[PDB]
Amino acid sequence: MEITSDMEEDKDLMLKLLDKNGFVLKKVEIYRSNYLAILEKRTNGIRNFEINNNGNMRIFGYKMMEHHIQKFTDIGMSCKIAKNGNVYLDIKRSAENIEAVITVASEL
Repeated sequence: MEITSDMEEDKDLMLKLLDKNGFVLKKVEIYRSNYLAILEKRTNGIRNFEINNNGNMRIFGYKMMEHHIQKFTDIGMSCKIAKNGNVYLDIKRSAENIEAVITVASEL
């Protein structure tokens, strides 16, 4: 795996905020050099929060509510809804964005 120091720092912040807001994690994986925080208790369609080596923080979900998606795009996240209903929300990694993203996910 090729995990950078920035990724570790970003993942640490992500985990800190996920714990703060009561998101229960089954585990965190390092897969294809990406960090995946896998939710044990899926909420509002969200399956995992990710810190990817491509520079983005991503939310992987399934059949999320449109008005929920709107709150994420409202803070700068890009969104792609697949034919199967899977939703991919992306935004560039930064302390500010990680904080903003988790805050929104917590107020859903």
